[PDB]
Amino acid sequence: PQITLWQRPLVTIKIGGQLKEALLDTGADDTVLEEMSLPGRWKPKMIGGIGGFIKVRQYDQILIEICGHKAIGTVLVGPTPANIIGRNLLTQIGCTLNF
Amino acid sequence: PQITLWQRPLVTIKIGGQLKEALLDTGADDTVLEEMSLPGRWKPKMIGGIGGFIKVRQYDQILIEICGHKAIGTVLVGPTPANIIGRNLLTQIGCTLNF
Ligand SMILES: CC(C)[C@H](NC(=O)N(C)Cc1ccccn1)C(=O)N[C@@H](Cc1ccccc1)[C@H](O)[C@H](O)[C@H](Cc1ccccc1)NC(=O)[C@@H](NC(=O)N(C)Cc1ccccn1)C(C)C
Repeated sequence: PQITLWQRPLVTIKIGGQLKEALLDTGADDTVLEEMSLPGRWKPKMIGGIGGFIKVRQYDQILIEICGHKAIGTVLVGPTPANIIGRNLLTQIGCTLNF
Repeated sequence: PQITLWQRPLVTIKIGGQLKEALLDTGADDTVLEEMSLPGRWKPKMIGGIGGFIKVRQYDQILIEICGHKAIGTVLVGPTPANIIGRNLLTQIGCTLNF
C-alpha cells in the first residue's frame, strides 16, 4: 500500500492477539507502545524525545503484524501518548519513503 | 528518491541561506529546527512530544529546499534534539510511505 501524509499515518497492528492503532514513524528509531502487560521478561530503559526522557520497559522479540506484514523485534512499553512504530520494525516490513 | 529506513532518514535542507541536515519524519505533524536566526517575524508557541513540551519560535511562509525540492511553509525554531521535517512540508514535496 501507499500512505499519503495528509492525515497522520495511523494503521492497525495486531500485538499480543489484539488490535491497536499505531503511527508509522520514520523518525523514531524504536517502537513505543502504550501501557499493556505482556508476559515476558523486560529491561528498564529510558528513551527521549523532544521535551525530555521517559521511562519504559523493553521487551525483546515481540511479533507484531502491520497491515498483514509480520515483524519481530523490540518493543518499549510505557506511558506514551501515541503508539509509535519506528524504524526497527518498518525495515522488516519493506517500507520506504518516496518522493 | 526511494529511501529505506535502515539508517535514519536524513537529508540536506537549505534554508535562510544555510545548509543543514534534517530528518524526514512521518510521525511529526510539524517541522522543528534547531535554534537559528531566520529573517522574518515570529510568534511564541509550544510544541510537544515524548517528554513534554518545548517553546519554539514560529516563522510562517519560509522557503525551504529539501533535496532540491522546494516547500514554503511554517517552520518552528527551538531547542530540539534533532532537526525534523514533519508532515506539513512532506506533503508539498509529494512524499509517501510505501510498502
Ligand atoms: C517533533 C514533534 C513536533 C512531534 N509532535 C507531534 O507531531 N505532535 C505532538 C502532534 C501529535 C499529537 C498527538 C498524536 C500525534 N501527533 C513528535 O515529537 N512526534 C513524535 C510522536 C509523538 C507524538 C505525540 C506525543 C508523543 C510522541 C515522533 O515520534 C517523532 O518521530 C519524534 C522525532 C524526534 C526524533 C529525535 C529527537 C527528538 C524528536 N521521535 C521520537 O521522539 C523518538 N525518539 C527517537 O527516535 N530518538 C530520540 C532517536 C533519534 C535521535 C536523534 C535523531 C533521530 N532519532 C521516540 C518516539 C523514540
